[PDB]
Amino acid sequence: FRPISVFREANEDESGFTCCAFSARERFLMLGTCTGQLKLYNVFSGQEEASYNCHNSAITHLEPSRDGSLLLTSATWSQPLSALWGMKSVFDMKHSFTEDHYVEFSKHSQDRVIGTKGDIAHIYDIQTGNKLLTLFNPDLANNYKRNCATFNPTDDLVLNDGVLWDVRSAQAIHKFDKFNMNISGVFHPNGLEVIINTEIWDLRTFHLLHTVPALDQCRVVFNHTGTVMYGAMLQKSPFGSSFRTFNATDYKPIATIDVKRNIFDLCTDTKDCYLAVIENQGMDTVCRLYEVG
Ligand SMILES: NC(=O)C[C@H](NC(=O)c1c[nH]nc1-c1ccc(Cl)cc1F)c1ccc(F)c(Cl)c1
Repeated sequence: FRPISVFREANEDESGFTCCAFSARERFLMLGTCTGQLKLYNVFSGQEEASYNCHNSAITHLEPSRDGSLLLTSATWSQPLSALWGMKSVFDMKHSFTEDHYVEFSKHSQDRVIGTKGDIAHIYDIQTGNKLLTLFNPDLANNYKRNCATFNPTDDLVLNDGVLWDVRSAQAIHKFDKFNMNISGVFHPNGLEVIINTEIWDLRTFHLLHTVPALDQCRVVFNHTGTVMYGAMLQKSPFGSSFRTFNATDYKPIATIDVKRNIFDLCTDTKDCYLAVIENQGMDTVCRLYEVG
């Protein structure tokens, strides 16, 4: 990871970036701020191109749709906690998800949003904003403190609070047992495994496949080919001063990257040529751009 350059907030003594995503066509870097702004930076020039008032509290997380038309945001306090923005011609709010502190798009066909409110998952239609499903089974709850509900790659399944759901029947098919207080887990992009903190479970048989100690208290994101996994341990900054890369096929670590600055977020471009990391220089949180490669 070869550092290239830094994006900082123009017209501020201290930078206040909290999260990052590349635009679908990688023209711009979208940066959320601690004041609820979404700032667009030209990747080539480093220049701030727009600053949009999205929330009345710090933005925590962003997700652009693959087709470039939509953006999800989540914030910290107050209402709405999450929202869907149109990215075509005029930047505007399409819908709000008032109660949900985290939101993701569906994966295969991006026609749905999944939101999380504590132990509960909400699925919404993108066009209508209507709530299609509520997924919560009190007999299977793990009550994970940092629960984040997610679709699998085919959108047939959801993981919510370590419970596997069949979306089509809206029935719980399996509870993965609780071995940590915080992390609820994700689907591997390979479609075969679920990664819940340090445990790698077989999605089909539910048997334990691997123990991966380095993943304890980590959030993860994959490169776009699903060959490399990035993990950063939750701790103020959401993360510590390091992230680790892993071989996605065998969960063996590749590199340990200590930036010696607390991390707020990281993202890669669709081509995985670039890595952007929000790093505290101080709060003075800048976006450092790296060559991957
Ligand atoms: N943009 C992404 O998805 C990437 C992801 N970033 C977050 O999860 C992230 C950023 N701020 N806060 C959070 C956060 C923290 C806890 C939870 Cl429960 C849910 C969250 F969204 C991530 C993954 C691996 C990493 F190495 C790093 Cl540094 C970041």
